[PDB]
Amino acid sequence: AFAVDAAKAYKDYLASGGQPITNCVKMLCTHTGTGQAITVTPEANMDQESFGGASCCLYCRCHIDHPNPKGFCDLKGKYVQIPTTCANDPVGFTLKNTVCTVCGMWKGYGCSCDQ
Amino acid sequence: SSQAWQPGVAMPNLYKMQRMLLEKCDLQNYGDSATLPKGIMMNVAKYTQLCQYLNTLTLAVPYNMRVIHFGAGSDKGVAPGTAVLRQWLPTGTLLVDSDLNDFVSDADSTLIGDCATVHTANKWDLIISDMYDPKTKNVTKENDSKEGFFTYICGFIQQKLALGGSVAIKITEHSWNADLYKLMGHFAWWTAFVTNVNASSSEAFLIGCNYLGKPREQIDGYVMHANYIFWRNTNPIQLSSYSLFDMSKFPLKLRGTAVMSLKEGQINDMILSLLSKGRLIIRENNRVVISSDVLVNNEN
Ligand SMILES: Cn1c(=O)c2c(ncn2[C@H]2CN(C(=O)[C@@H](N)Cc3c[nH]c4ccccc34)C[C@H](O)C[C@]2(C)O)n(C)c1=O
Ligand SMILES: C[S@@+](CC[C@H](N)C(=O)[O-])C[C@H]1O[C@@H](n2cnc3c(N)ncnc32)[C@H](O)[C@@H]1O
Ligand code: NA
Ligand code: NA
Ligand SMILES: [Zn+2]
Ligand SMILES: [Zn+2]
Repeated sequence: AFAVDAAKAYKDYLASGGQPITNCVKMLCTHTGTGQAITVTPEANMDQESFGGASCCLYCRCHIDHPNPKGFCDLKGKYVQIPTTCANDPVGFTLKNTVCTVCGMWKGYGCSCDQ
Repeated sequence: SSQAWQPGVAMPNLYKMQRMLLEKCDLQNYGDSATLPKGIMMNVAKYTQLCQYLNTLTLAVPYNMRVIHFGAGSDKGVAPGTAVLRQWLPTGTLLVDSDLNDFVSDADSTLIGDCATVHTANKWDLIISDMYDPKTKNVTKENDSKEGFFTYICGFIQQKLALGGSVAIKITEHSWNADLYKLMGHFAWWTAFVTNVNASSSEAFLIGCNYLGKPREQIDGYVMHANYIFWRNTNPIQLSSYSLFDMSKFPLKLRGTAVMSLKEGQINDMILSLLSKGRLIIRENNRVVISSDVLVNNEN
């Protein structure tokens, strides 16, 4: 019945003025990539930064189990594209947002399947 | 001059041929820093330049390539170098990393513990080591060849590096080992490579290119480290981050290098020639299995 809710704890810590998790590993890249959210190699476009996935995963960084029943990590071993305006808090961004299952872009940050 | 637009500087061949005595390393540019792009960590930049330089060598790049990375953890609890290696290496490359202390990593498997506890069934195509103990930078005592993890690395190379494979091993003025330099002569080619972002440091990567499994050349490692320090002492390297802004040719080219299993009796000069040119890897192609020894203790 009981299970720590790390996702909720980080959001509340942020809302009350906490410093976002640091030392997410930012990659060098051309910034001419597809702009998709989560990729096997950095794909930032001109408006994004690419980060090593594991360093942007709340569960990886906090040393706690992943919410997936299999304990699989969506980010580890991959690269996550974060909008430049949100790159001060990549863990918060990946936590709060969701990836369009059709085009692979972030909902509301690239995905246009709704027009 | 033109060196500031390169990823770094490799030790020129003439310095390798000297017979210098070991001196203190005194870097004119000591304490300078390069200007890193906004938000980029020193270790991302350093690994990026190491990979850009490795792109200019004749690395074997087979399908199902196997790379192991020692000293992969940072005091930040993450693995910046591993992230760059994974970016650099072809998608699907098996990447294992390791460190003494816990860290979160993008590698396919991570082993935590002293490197001497690491065992692998299989052989590897590329070994990268950033292992370093800052307690070696003691300028008050004599600077002798060091053992510790360097003893492990030499043994690991001789037992677990595929023929045709390559290595890049971090050394410094005081963190070095004579047998490792000697082992450089068991590759078709070798160098000590200084990254332009960290050129104010005596750090270098000792790079052995295409392993042959026997001495092609006899190298005295105490002399060669003296030669390396001589080179560093007399050739200031201008700090530079210029190469970090051009990543269009960064990915390691997937050459599909051939992998064959062969027995020591069959390594003829034709084979040795293909090894030397980056055109062949010799090892089994079984599954990759690793483990770390755990010491068991009951303190009650
Ligand atoms: C440990 N070590 C060196 O220690 C070293 C060095 N290469 C050169 N030095 C210099 C250092 N140094 C400078 O170069 C100054 N610009 C920088 C500096 C300003 N404040 C300091 C306070 C403490 C230490 C340094 C400084 C001053 C002096 O010359 C001493 C010395 C040993 O030779 N290398 C490769 C090396 O590994
Ligand atoms: C310079 S740090 C590398 C971290 C850097 N941020 C990166 O991305 O690689 C060097 C590492 O060597 C490791 N190390 C030193 N001696 C070791 C040993 N005997 N066995 C295993 N790791 C060792 C330390 O834990 C240390 O983190
Ligand atoms: Na040192
Ligand atoms: Na190789
Ligand atoms: Zn994770
Ligand atoms: Zn979409």
